[PDB]
Amino acid sequence: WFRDNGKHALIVYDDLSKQAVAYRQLSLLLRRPPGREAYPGDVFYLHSRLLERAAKLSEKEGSGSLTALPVIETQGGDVSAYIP
Amino acid sequence: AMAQGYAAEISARRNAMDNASKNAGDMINRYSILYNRTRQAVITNELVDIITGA
Amino acid sequence: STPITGKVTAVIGAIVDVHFEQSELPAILNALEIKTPQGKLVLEVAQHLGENTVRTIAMDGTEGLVRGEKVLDTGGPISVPVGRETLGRIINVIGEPIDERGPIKSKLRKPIHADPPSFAEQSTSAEILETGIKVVDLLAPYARGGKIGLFGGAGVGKTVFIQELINNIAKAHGGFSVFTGVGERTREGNDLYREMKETGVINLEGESKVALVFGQMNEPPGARARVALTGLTIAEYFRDEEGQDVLLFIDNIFRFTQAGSEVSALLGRIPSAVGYQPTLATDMGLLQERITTTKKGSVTSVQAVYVPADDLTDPAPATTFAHLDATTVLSRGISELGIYPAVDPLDSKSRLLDAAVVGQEHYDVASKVQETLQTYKSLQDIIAILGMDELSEQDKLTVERARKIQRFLSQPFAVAEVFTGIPGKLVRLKDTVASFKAVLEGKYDNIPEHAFYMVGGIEDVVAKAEKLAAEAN
Amino acid sequence: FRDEEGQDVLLFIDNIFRFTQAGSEVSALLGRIPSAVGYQPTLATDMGLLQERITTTKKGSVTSVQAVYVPADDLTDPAPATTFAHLDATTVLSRGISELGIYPAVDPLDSKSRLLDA
Amino acid sequence: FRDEEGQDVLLFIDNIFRFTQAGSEVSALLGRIPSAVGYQPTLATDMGLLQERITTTKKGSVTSVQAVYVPADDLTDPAPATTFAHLDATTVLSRGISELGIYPAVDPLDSKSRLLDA
Repeated sequence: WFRDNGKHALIVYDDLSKQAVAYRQLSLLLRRPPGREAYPGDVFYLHSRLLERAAKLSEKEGSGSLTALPVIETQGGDVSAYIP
Repeated sequence: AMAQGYAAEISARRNAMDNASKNAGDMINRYSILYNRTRQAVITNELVDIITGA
Repeated sequence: STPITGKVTAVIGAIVDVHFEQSELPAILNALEIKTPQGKLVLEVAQHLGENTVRTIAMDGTEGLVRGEKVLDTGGPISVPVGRETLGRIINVIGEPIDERGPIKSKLRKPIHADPPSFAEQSTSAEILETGIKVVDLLAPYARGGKIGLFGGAGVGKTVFIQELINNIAKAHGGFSVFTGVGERTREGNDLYREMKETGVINLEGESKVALVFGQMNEPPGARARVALTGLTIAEYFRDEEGQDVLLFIDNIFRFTQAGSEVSALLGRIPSAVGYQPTLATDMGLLQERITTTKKGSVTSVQAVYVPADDLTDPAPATTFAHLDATTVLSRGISELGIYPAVDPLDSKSRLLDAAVVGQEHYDVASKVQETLQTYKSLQDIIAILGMDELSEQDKLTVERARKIQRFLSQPFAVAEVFTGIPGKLVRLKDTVASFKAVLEGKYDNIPEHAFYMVGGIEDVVAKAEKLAAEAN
Repeated sequence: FRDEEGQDVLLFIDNIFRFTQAGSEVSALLGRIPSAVGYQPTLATDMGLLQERITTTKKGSVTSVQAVYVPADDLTDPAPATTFAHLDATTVLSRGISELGIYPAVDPLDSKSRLLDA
Repeated sequence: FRDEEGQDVLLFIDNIFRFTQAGSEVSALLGRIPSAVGYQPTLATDMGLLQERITTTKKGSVTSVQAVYVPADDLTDPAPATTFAHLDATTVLSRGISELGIYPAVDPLDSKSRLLDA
């Protein structure tokens, strides 16, 4: 709303890892095939569609902006895990 | 001269062993992390396979 | 009114399927009841399968069941008898006294399935709760309404810590703790009940300070996943209607998670990560969100946590880690050789240990104590090799001071009175910080190290030094 | 452009792994038994159909700089493992070289190509 | 031969693991839920029947020497591990000492027998 109204907004997605966990729970409660670490394949699509909605707009739209600050809790200090 | 060389060599050996100790500790930490990840991944693998069995 | 009745169609393991009539199906999580010769088999509704059939999970052994047996709906969830009468009685998941000391005379009867207090009712201030144990309320203080995780083991005085906490909370503010023996071994349970009677916490003729709810390990799955909810309901009633700072003890939260995963497999849900239920986080949050501080009172939970395969990365330990605040890693014979509490202060940590909560001076003294202990531990190797000579004058001073601090961490227990001989003392946290900072400043070096051993307040250190001098010359 | 115009085309993509990922996305709801680590059964067939149309094609020629994402830095993942066979010149870009600070982070011990003959 | 003739026979089976492998081979198509790591749920009972049909009776003696193939030289695989309970003198052969040159390749430590006593 702010981004398209010409203003600038900060949004912080705290613990999107628990977001992925909740989506995994919803998917396996829907009898969906598990994937890597049983995460359903659309875990990438979820975060993708979620994050790409935050970018700087050009001058013709109104030059609004939306800045996203996701929070991911790596477990074991490793950035080579699927969700990270 | 030989006594001084003996003492210096022993001191250098002690320092090298301490260095090897800390390097081995770092290696232990990294490989413990890797082993835990491997066991979790494999057990997820048999569980998902047996789920697909249904 | 007309009772709601139905017929059993299938019992598959612990899972029981019951067919009801039109417009008679209850909501899920409701309690069902059948008349068996042994007693009351109660069924918690889990899913509606259509065609007026519900899928329920048995809280007790389902043996000798016949299709077409009559069932009755209670009307709501499993309701446990709740009140001050529960203190001193052994109660189960279904709310039946297994203490065979007569029925429970509680006037109220609350369901075990409730909602956590709303966001507005949640307390907006992080509060401190005095523990009585000097090392605990100094280096890893407990959160008023926290989720303390006991990382102990065997032969470490895990129980005696529990009774000391119960006695200290009963004396300090209002404490009427509730012990929840999820997956009780029924031998440790009997020993614990005998210890309750001996320690005086449970007073058969008098008043008791703790209600012992536990489902034994031989019970069917689901009862082990609901005993915690029963105990939590008891504690919440004691908090929301009396304004006390109630405690709650969990035998093993890992056992609760294992039971929850076990229940999901029986229903037919796909295990998510490691044979674990897909609703692990949801169940953990549901259990751990009602255990919180409110405007009226507070409830603090002390749960014992088992780490599978000594793996900190296992999903259930991490899910429990989501709700811990502070932790207490009882030393496996490290500090038990000597200091009776044996809490391993260099491993037990706390999130509230900040100047904004405990005060600047408390943070300062705790930080100095922990760094002195760390330096002393680091020098212990060369102390073992050569001794005391290789250390510099400041190194020797720090080593001796840290040894004094380590001895002074000990505190006599009011529940260990019958054990050896020592009068336990409820050392206040202010007295604790004052005593530890006085030792820190370095004006008590001439007092011997053993004058801090089995000693509470610092004036007791002085008195013990005086009696040592008197018996010396 | 290769056929009607008879020119040397220079096809570029950004990520071919997303194609197989979307195939796996639609496979689950399409109603097929899941394959290894939750991939579509028609991984090799569809990926080969996609990557065989891209070819030198006697009337003309093409160069195609493919680009692949390895899931969780796993070179044994079914999609990268399958797309290995349909490439002559490869570049792995190992992470360890990246934390060593050598940029580009290509691993010289796994780059490998057919044209490297005397 | 053992019963009617009252003779001491030498039953020489090879690769008894193949029987359980063939059982797991048709287990899935029979309509049985697979067991751990993809074996038939009934391997223990059928193989126990087969092995206890191999025994020395009071009518005659049978001396059975059968080789057990361990999949991917793993001794914890369900089939060889469950066979271990049926064999008196287990003689496990180890790869390592085989590439070390000792082609008899009988592991001096792991290979154990019940008959070894004073």
